[PDB]
Amino acid sequence: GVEHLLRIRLTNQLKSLKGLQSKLKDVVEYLDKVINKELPINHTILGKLQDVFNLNNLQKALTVKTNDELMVIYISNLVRSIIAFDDLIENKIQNKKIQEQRVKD
Amino acid sequence: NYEVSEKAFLLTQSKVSIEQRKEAAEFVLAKIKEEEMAPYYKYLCEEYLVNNGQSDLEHDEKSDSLNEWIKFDQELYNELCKKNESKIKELNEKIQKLEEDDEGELEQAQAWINLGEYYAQIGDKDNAEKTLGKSLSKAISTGAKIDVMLTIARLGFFYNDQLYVKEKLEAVNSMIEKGGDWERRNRYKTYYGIHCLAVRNFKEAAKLLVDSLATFTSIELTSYESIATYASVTGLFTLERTDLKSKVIDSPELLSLISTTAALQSISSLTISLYASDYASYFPYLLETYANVLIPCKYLNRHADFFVREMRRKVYAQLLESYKTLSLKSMASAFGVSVAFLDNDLGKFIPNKQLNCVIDRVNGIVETNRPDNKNAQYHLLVKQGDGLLTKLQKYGAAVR
Repeated sequence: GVEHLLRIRLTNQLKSLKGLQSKLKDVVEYLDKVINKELPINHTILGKLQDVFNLNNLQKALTVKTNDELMVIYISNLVRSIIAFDDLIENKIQNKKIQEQRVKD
Repeated sequence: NYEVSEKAFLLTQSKVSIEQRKEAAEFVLAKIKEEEMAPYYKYLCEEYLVNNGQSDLEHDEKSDSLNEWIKFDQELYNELCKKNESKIKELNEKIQKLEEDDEGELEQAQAWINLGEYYAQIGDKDNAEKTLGKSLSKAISTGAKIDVMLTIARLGFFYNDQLYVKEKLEAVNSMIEKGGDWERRNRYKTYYGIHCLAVRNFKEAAKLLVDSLATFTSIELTSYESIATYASVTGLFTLERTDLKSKVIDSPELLSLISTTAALQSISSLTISLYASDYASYFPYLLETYANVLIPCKYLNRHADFFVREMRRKVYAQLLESYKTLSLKSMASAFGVSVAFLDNDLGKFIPNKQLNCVIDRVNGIVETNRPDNKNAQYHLLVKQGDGLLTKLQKYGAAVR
């Protein structure tokens, strides 16, 4: 109902960068307030903050294993190379249309 | 005409014994006194040269090799005109009277069909297909067309001509495609694969021989066990070892075929030794294979050395799959090869991309190359993947 009253891949990636700066701007502004001047009573929240950092924010220990996890990404390019060639299937069929137009002309 | 075709075929190459060409020459002179074999022997000297080509008395004047027994003496020389009067002057006048009296239709067609078989023994091929064309217009049902496709097939069988004969064999099925029973439907496809064995299309034509020879035989030209050696050698040649257990080694016809004669030594000695993965006794069975099977048989000797290059790489390839690493003392000190003599077999196979193997020249540890999870998904995908843009831009870049 609100959609009627108000009224792809690149746009979906635009919201990704907005979430990346959200990770940067939230931690820097908050952490700098606890440290340096005016230390509030804390270390109760700090236990939850560092709970995110343990698990380039995550793990470099899987770098050797990451290449095995990246294999699925390499597999996606195996078929996509033919999928890009599958566009030439219609591209070659559409060549018959214009060639037929030259015959009718 | 299979007797003179199979026995006199030894006139091409026989390195085994001298009496092989002599014993087979007796059947040539025995069968020629009844029906005329003259056009067959004339082509034997016109096909292969500087071997048996000098044995003919009159073609050009020559004498050579070991064979004085194949010739036309003063008897058959005078009989040359005697057979021509009976096969032409006598037969054509009887059929000519049938067209004047107007007796029957298919009976007159069978007269030209039966007469056309004599032109194969004459040696004039222009009148051979001409008489069959006269009966072609008179042929109504498929009963008269049975002997038509047989006589045309003899033109490539008797004269060994695979060029002009295959065009007429395909013209019968292409113009009117029926086939009738599945028996004849396999006959039109059998003659198609025969002329493809001359150009050596390998598993394409050879796969139909093991199916046809294991079911029905024409029985007019030869027997069941005489030409059975063609499917016995090509059975393990074309078919992979995986399916040899459910087809070759266990068969209703083949297992009863080995009891007929000992001249096969393929579906029994070679099949059991290959299924048992024992190459110690498998190799000495090949010693009597080429000699007593491939050489005497016609279509098998057309390949000869073409068999081993495919077979020699396959016998070791199946052994490499059963072990990660083998030992040189097993190959060099035991079964089929010595140390230094091993470089000749597997040395030329690997650069041809036929197989992947590693041999150690120090410790003597054979290593097998296993693609593991690669296979055709990664390496072979790049090879045949380039053919996508190769065949597309070949004739596509020029438009029309």
